[PDB]
Amino acid sequence: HDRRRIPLKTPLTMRVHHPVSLKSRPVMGDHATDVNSLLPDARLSCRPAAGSPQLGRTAVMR
Amino acid sequence: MKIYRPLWEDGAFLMPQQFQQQAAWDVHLADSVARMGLAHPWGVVAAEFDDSLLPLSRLNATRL
Amino acid sequence: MKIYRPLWEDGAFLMPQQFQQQAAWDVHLADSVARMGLAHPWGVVAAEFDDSLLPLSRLNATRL
Amino acid sequence: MKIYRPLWEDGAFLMPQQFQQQAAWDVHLADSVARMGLAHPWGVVAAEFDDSLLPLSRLNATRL
Amino acid sequence: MKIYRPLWEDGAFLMPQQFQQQAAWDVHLADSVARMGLAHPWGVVAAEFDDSLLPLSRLNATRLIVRFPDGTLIDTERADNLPPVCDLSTVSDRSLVDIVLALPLLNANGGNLDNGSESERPRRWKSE
Amino acid sequence: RVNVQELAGHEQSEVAVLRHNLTLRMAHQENAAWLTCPVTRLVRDAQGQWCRDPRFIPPLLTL
Amino acid sequence: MKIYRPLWEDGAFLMPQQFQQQAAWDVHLADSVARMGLAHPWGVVAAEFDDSLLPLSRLNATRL
Amino acid sequence: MKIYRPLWEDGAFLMPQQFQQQAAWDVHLADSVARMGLAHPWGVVAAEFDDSLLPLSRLNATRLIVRFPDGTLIDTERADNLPPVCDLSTVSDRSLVDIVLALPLLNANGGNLDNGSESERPRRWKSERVNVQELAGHEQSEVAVLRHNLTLRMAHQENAAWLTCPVTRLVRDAQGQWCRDPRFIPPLLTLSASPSLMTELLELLHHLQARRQRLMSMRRENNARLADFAVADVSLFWLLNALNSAEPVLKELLDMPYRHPELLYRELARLAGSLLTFSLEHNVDAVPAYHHETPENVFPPLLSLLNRLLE
Repeated sequence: HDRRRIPLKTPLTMRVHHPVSLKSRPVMGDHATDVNSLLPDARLSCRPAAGSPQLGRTAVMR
Repeated sequence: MKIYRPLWEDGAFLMPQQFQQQAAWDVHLADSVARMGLAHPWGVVAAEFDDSLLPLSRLNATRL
Repeated sequence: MKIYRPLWEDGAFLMPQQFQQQAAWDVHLADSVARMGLAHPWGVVAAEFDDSLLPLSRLNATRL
Repeated sequence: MKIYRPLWEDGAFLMPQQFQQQAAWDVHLADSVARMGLAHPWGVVAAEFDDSLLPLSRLNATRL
Repeated sequence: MKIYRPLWEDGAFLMPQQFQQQAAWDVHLADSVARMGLAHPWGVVAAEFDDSLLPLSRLNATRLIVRFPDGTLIDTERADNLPPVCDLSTVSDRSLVDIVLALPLLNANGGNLDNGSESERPRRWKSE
Repeated sequence: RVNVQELAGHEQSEVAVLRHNLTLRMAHQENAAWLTCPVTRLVRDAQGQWCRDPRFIPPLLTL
Repeated sequence: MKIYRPLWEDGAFLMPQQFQQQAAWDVHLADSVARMGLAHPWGVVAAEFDDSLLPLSRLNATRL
Repeated sequence: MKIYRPLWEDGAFLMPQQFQQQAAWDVHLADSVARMGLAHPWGVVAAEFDDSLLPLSRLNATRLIVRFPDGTLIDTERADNLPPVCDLSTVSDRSLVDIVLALPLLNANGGNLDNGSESERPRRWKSERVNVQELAGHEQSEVAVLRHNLTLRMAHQENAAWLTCPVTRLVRDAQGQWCRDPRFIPPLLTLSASPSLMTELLELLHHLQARRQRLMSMRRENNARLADFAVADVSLFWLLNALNSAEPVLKELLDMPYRHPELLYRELARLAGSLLTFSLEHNVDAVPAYHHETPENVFPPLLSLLNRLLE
């Protein structure tokens, strides 16, 4: 299992409704859940990234 | 029968035993407010009754 | 004023009058726990005014 | 400090800042009731310990 | 909206929070310097129009230099394209109209306008 | 170490933000190495308590 | 104090002092903007303490 | 130009062109803040020279801080290096050189000046390599600090594809030597880069206080004169009004370092326009208008007007 996050539901629905409302299971806040190196630096056009991380560049100690 | 202060998160599941264990704490607070000068199990204010059916074996409360 | 009290079960659902009456009920208990603060009625603990606005024939409050 | 009692009507999102403030106001009411009589920094009610472990210099509280 | 700000030392993974929060803090500094003897429900520097389409029911804007009271700068010669054509097909009385330059309000969990998805509230957006 | 949200719709993660090492000292001590600004004044009252003068004013960027 | 704003063209390995000296230089430029008309250093905007904690002596802060 | 904001999307790689566009935006925010109190573009914080090497005729700077009208700040104490020494030998037989400070323009196609190999276009941003690192515990590795490209241009400085801001003015002395002239100063973001002004204005204020003291000695000594209807006493009452209303503002402003001089102009203009209608027969046109872009032939004739009215 992976602790996923958002998918933002398109009506917020936690307006406390006067004319018609329902409870039994679906209650929440505004964001749900869904349970179900040696790399270089700032050079040009296309190969900066190690994808999302950027390390392997300032261990000058140990 | 213990009383639990419920925790109001955000982005969780609501259940009615947050509302009930919220609501049953304030009455227990007012009890311990009241028991600081006075010292008895309290009683009756303003009982009133009906008497018309009393020729038969019948009663009727009106205000308690 | 017919201060109702709401019922939270597994099928009960959310309304504003669910919360307004539960708000009013614990206000109403605060008089029922007073057996001397009902003897004399409700009171005044701080009231402070300004005098410099009086030559202009105005009046303004500070603390109430 | 500031205490912000929420407005209840047919628009608002179900935000957690309502319930904490509304529950915080009731303690202030229940304390202003208790300051009609006595005048006090509050005191203990029960405090009982266990003198079994004390030859080993460890102290525990059964009920507070 | 809290404004955090990071520390750099000896190799740390570059994350976009470490740049966004730094940009926000330097906006906030310039506004706090700008209060200092002013009022700040601030307003408009320059607003110029295009007025030929009025025999039709249309309207178009050519230059907008607006500074919003939170302190965000909008400078239509530089890094912002002109808003689209206003619409006049649903107007009954002709003294009614008062035009306001809108801008979507930012929240602390949202982001940009990814097209292909629908919402009842818009945001600033990746264009180009 | 906190969890700051990305402002483009995704999940958050754990970064290292900076926090100043502020402290509260008293003027009658030694205050060489610090960089100070006075904030309040305390006096002694009749029952033997502490209370605040309404008469001090700090240096003010605002009224 | 030897503030060194750096340049980025190509091939520069990333290194923290670029970011640190950039952030310092922005503060210095925004300071020199304010020092044109007013000739005043900085000061206090708001300083609010807590009064209910005074006779039990402590000192807690709220807004600084 | 076209300044562009970057978007720090997750998964957007890295480019060196992003950081330049970011750092040329907060400077624009500084102008958008600062242009809520400015008529006309800017000038000199401080400028100090070394006139000792003048018999071997040269000129070099010592300490020079000048803001430029695009929002560029120059600091020799913290950020930039001193401009190189000037050679005056080609103007060895003339009288006046008016020396401006120069930075080249910036166009949207080039950039820095690569070793002067293509030097038909004067270009700024000379690089350097200094190693300073020590805000966490070590100093070792080496960064590329940026320095500007400053010169001095004196006699055909009007051939500028450059930005100019004048700093000093040389004249031939009777022994053929150039010396710095104590004369009018090209424009100021302070009242500290002109010791001639700080010598003149203190004399002005100390001259103002004595005339007011003389006036108070006339009338406070006699209790009938405090509310008399003499035709000179009404003028003297209104004159003490005109002086007492305008002393403490100027005394506050002139016990002070750096503060932009338009603010001082708005306080001297009130005193001049007040006292102008008291003992004269001359036109309202004696009040000079304010020219900041000039090197200020406004500020000495204003004080020459005020020194005549007080006697």
